[PDB]
Amino acid sequence: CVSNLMVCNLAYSGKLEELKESILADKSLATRTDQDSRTALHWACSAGHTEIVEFLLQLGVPVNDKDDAGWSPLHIAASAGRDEIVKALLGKGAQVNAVNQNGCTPLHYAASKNRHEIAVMLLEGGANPDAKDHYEATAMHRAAAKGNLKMIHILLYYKASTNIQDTEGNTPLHLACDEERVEEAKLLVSQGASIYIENKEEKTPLQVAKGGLGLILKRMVEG
Repeated sequence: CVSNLMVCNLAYSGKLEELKESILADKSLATRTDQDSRTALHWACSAGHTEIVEFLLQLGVPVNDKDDAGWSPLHIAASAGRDEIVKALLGKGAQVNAVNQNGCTPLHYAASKNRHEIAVMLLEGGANPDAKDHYEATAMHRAAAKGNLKMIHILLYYKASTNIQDTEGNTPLHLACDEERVEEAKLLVSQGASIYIENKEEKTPLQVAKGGLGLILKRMVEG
């Protein structure tokens, strides 16, 4: 029991049949919002109930409504790893660049939770790989910091920039170097990440690097 509305609880707990009959009794239940401004669709997305989502979508429920924290059903599905729901939601016009109250797009959640298949769906459905959250950080910054190498490859394939600075002036390369993500930093540099950009403490990625990484990257770009 997660919501003050029964339809939300039914959607959450996967009870499609009891949900259909509830809606047959009162159609407005399909889009009635709970205390959190969530409807059945949000909660079906959170729990991964694919068939409930496809039922609600074929009813004609709005697909882009945000709850009281700004999360759209695409946010919830992308972040919980629901591949099939993401796909259905994209097919019904889910907005790939929607942002929540924390400033994140669904791609932000996909990048930092390593949802490779979902990341590709969002990117081929037109997500801006360079969208920035409230700290001017991109999906690449998140992938870089956590050492998510495959995700970096995906973002680069879809032409994500490597040199965008966050509010502290860090690029994804500073973040890789600081967090000791050696192979990610080598990859970034191989695909054009600048070793020259200074952050707000006036340090380049090389001055952030621990160990011997700084020298290895310097040789990669020049000699």
